[PDB]
Amino acid sequence: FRKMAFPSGKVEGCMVQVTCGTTTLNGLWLDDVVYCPRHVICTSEDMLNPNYEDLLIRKSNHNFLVQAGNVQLRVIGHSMQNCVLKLRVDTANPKTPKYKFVRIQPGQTFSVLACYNGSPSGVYQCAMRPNFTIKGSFLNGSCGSVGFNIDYDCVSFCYMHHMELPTGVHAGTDLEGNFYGPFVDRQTAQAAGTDTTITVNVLAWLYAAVINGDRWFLNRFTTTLNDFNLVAMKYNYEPLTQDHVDILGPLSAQTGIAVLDMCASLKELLQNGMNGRTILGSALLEDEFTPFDVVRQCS
Amino acid sequence: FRKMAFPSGKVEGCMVQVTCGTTTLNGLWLDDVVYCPRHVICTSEDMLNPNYEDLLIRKSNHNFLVQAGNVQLRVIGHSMQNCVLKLRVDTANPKTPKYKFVRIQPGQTFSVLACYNGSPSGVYQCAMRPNFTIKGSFLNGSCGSVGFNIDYDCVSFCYMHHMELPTGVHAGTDLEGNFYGPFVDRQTAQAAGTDTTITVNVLAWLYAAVINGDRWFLNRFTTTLNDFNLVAMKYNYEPLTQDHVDILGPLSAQTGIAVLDMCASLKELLQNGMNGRTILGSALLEDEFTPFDVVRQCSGVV
Ligand SMILES: CC(C)(C)[C@H](NC(=O)C(F)(F)F)C(=O)N1C[C@H]2[C@@H]([C@H]1C(=O)N[C@H](C=N)C[C@@H]1CCNC1=O)C2(C)C
Ligand SMILES: CC(C)(C)[C@H](NC(=O)C(F)(F)F)C(=O)N1C[C@H]2[C@@H]([C@H]1C(=O)N[C@H](C=N)C[C@@H]1CCNC1=O)C2(C)C
Repeated sequence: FRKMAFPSGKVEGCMVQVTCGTTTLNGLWLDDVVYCPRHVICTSEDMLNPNYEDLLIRKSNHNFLVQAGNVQLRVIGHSMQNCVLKLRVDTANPKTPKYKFVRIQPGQTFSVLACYNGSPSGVYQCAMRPNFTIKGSFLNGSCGSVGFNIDYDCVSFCYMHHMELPTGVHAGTDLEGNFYGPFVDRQTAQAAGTDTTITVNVLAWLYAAVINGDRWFLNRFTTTLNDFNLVAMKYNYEPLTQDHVDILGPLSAQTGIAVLDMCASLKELLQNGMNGRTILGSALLEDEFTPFDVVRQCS
Repeated sequence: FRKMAFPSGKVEGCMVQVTCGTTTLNGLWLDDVVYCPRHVICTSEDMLNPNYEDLLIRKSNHNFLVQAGNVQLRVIGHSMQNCVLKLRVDTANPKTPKYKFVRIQPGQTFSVLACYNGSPSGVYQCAMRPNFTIKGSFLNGSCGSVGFNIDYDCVSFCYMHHMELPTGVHAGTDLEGNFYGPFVDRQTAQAAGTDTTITVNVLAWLYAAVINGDRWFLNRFTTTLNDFNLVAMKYNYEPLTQDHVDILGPLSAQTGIAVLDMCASLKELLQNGMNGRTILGSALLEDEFTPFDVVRQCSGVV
């Protein structure tokens, strides 16, 4: 049972390089617009305390160098939408897929295509954490890499990468330029809210463990939804709603384990610990598989 | 530190579907040849005990339905090479990347593009285990999905998927049709052998830890390679080869920790355990990152 990303090719054909001065990062080229993080306009010194509207008014179209592979795209217009810059170019991208911009909910997952200098580097799956950070793998020059999901050849872009917090987690925006979380695109010490664990995802993953034949954590105890939620809150787990119970329906029907029965197992896991044992090869309870991710891989 | 697959676009453009009878699986379309598992020619009853040479004699070019999407590619020739079928088609794939076929060693990792009906579905990173299985995610119809690495726009194909063993792990061939491990493409009682831990990759993981400042496990001991190999096997760890010592060269140089010093550090971990501390925030020693994977992730390769 593996974390599985979507095939990245439809996104690869959209990645370009954007340079302003000596600051270079990635952009997303859809039709005749390139989307990229607005801090491309900052000198490394500007990033310490930027006034973006002031910085942007001092730029012309010619200050932006957009490279698609070896070919330069002429910038014929620019505007800022929140923390994203939209560069109108003189060429429409022939590989533009059917796409949508979506803002995802905490606990949902997406694939990241990490890129450097407009060139794709690697692909992996992330979840939007409850504190609105992601546990990614990004280095210098990765900004403008995007997160996405793919549904019947439609790419739903949900994340553009902007920054790494001192704890090593990552923060970014939707494609309208609005940050996930209480962060700002300024080079200054920033911390996230205390994180919490995505309960419905842990349950989905326990169902995956049972499907794959691992049942040592199961029990005969029972719990009500409210009593489970009291324990979840005590252990910094997110509340489980009735909608989550409904969403876990198919996995519950497939394994014959009632949702509240799996909740009772999780409650004892939180209260007893894992006694050094593992589940699906993991020494910790995994919360980055949604119920959808689990069904898509088991079914 | 996380499992990063290669971008899959160059491989997606090569995936087709191959049907013989009612059996559909995936094929790899490079230039004017489609490569696929030979059991596409079997009926469900055939797979229980197939004679591939005679079953292939009873097939002709016009028995093979090869489709890119729903577009049929006319088959103009067929041959069998080990457990792969090679179907010559009348159209050269314009999306063919620069490519090589390679046979990998246990411990080496690769990206898998899981496909169904010729349509790519997902991508993930896999390590070839010492017992010649991969811990993959493959459902019905996944056969012919491929594994690959990339280096500077050259795709090295190393795996084609054929089967699932009862423990849930997966087995297949190189692109010349030779199985990894003792497996055969027959629906017969087969089982994965006992597995071992990939020592060279654990060591790479230890170097990755050191690079990030997590180095409590660096001890004052060293060892010889032969002494280490003999002890590691008592802990179900693979012995190191000379090639393993050399592939750890770059990480040894970057950290200044000699390979045999790191072997001595790992030996102490095996002999005394962790003692309730973690490495890279884990109580388990990870063995599915190669030394190249560590450098690839810590650098910005393409
Ligand atoms: C870690 C760094 C301290 C230097 C800083 N972080 C914080 O200032 C914080 F603490 F507020 F997060 C930070 O990320 N940036 C500083 C400057 C941009 C951003 C930045 O360099 N983005 C990179 C885009 N190519 C991706 C980074 C590089 C390392 N890994 C990544 O993911 C902006 C906020 C404008
Ligand atoms: C698990 C199955 C019992 C049915 C059987 N296994 C064993 O007979 C073993 F136990 F010996 F391995 C087995 O896999 N096959 C039987 C028959 C081919 C192969 C097969 O169906 N391949 C599928 C290709 N599309 C991929 C499979 C589907 C499930 N998950 C996968 O990956 C061949 C060996 C010729």
